Amino acid sequence: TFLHKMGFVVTMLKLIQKKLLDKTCDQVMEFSWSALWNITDETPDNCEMFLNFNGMKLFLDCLKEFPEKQELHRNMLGLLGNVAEVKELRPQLMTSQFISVFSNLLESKADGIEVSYNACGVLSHIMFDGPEAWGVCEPQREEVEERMWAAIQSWDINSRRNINYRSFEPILRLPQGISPVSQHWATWALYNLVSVYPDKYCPLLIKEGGMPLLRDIIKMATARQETKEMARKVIEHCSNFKE
Amino acid sequence: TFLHKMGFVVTMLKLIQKKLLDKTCDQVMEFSWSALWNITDETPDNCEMFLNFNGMKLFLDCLKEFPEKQELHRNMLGLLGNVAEVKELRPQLMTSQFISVFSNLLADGIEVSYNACGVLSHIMFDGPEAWGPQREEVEERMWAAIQSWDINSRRNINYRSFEPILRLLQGISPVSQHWATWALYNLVSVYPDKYCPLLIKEGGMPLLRDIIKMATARQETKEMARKVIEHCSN
Repeated sequence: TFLHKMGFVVTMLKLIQKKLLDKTCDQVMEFSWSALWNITDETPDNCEMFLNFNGMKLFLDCLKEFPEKQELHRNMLGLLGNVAEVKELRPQLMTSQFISVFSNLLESKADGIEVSYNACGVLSHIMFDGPEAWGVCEPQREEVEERMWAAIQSWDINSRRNINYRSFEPILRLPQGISPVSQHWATWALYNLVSVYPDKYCPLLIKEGGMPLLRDIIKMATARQETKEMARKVIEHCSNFKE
Repeated sequence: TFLHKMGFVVTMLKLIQKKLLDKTCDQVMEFSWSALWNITDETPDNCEMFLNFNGMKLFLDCLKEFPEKQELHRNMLGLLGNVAEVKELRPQLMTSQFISVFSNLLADGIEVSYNACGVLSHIMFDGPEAWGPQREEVEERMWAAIQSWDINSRRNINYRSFEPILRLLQGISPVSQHWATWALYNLVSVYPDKYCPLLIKEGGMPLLRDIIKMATARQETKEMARKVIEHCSN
């Protein structure tokens, strides 16, 4: 049982604003950000109100006053990944300042890979909408497309993680041909998470039908071959799990 | 995606204590309890740390010190429902004062006493031996609660899976079955588009058929089960 009402995000952002004007990144502020992160999971209404209650400004301002608060950035970027998974709200993330900050966080060594992983997930969900939808001119899409490839092979594929998935469907919709690097990030996420937490994620992956889509990714000629390697690798880890 | 680590639980009972000692139930405290409620969903470890961080004591003290901040009671009883779904931890809720306040609270719609009836149905699933008020005294009071509630009342509750109430659909306590079936029927009578997919999902229809063919089952529970199945087909 649970409950997420929209007043809750508002109160969390008010407390965050206060602890920002107190220049205090205390446990309670990382806590407010983690609470927004949890509350937004697969619930578009709360991402919408986070956007409407000056959420991006508080994000950037806590980036600015606490440049080396690793777990804060982790929580903020998990929240923003959740926000990026609602595509009709993704237009509000298509400004050169938002995309600049996202791409500049592809190299954050904060909490391992979490900040870079979440920034790259946000940008992958932003790329799934197609090449038409970035009417920003700078930064440029192929510039941080390449930067995303660099981030994805930066990460150790046996890295332990500070993240949890209740469903893989948001990643399993990134089965298309419009953006290969989104697709590659999806395959990487699956590979890492069942390589390091098999007992946890190969049941979830089989359950939601990830194997037919990974097989289809190996069976499409348009698919870039390193994604096909990583998909064959996820398939083999999950098949060894079932066996 | 999400992540709630167990340390977060600590912070809320930390913060609650402050504004329990100043007796100020501001929006942030009703949130503190709502956050504990959310962190407890299908996560036994964080209910463990709520219990081990004298959670029951602040439950009692926030019950009495803020007697009619309904949504505070809402959140607290939802939290306690989440902790009651864990079999390991139900022994710590069997003191006669804990059961006292639970059945005695058998509110913003049904929420408080719906949650009281969920906690008590989950403890009764464990059998008459594991009940060391008296058990069929609170059996009549739980039947009474289920016959109070409007079955098409609007709610402020959320279920991501029906699995906790689908394992109470069993013969050790027929009132488990009655409360679970009532829950399913209210929410699929009223929020079908969200919850009848959830019920098909985990294979509820064969179990409801089995409830219609169960000798231990009371005939109004088979009543509601058969009406649930046909609503699900509708």
